[PDB]
Amino acid sequence: MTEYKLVVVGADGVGKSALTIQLIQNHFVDEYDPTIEDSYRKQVVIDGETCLLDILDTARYSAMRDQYMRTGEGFLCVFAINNTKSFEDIHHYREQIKRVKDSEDVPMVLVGNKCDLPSRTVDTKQAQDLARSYGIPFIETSAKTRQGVDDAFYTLVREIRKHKE
Ligand SMILES: Nc1nc2c(ncn2[C@@H]2O[C@H](COP(=O)(O)OP(=O)(O)O)[C@@H](O)[C@H]2O)c(=O)[nH]1
Ligand SMILES: [Mg+2]
Repeated sequence: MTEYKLVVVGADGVGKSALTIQLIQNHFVDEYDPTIEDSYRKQVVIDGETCLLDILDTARYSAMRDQYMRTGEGFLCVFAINNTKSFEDIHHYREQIKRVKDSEDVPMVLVGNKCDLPSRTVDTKQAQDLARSYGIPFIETSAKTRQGVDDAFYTLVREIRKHKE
């Protein structure tokens, strides 16, 4: 039973918790304490392959945190489409991941969340441009409506598979 270790990173309030819960528990969480960091596991079938997702929802001493940075195989870098600052913060996250992994080639997906909202300040092109700049996928999601939620997580799994060959 093959296991994939994922880490969800990004600025506070982007929807890291909501996304993880939406994937795992299949519901939208209205309020989840921002200070809580925890791991969640689920057995899933991705592209005909049954596997175990092991995801850390970051809030940012914890040995669990340390282990996931060390052993985690792929990172969701999350911003919100209505939060310019959060998009601006993305590069910070990437540099942290690069350092921890000691590698330019770490499996990652840029996720633009809250795309159910009209109040959009980060346009598709901007995020695609950044994604292409890093050579990673960009995926637009809504935790509230489930739009692209499995896609974001499954894409990252596919990024990991590439790295493993
Ligand atoms: N409209 C909308 N609200 C969202 C979405 N994702 C999260 N939220 C809300 O944004 C707030 C912060 O989300 P949370 O998951 O706690 O973000 P975190 O701090 O990054 O873990 C909460 O009020 C969530 O219900 C989404 O896709 N659409
Ligand atoms: Mg949270």
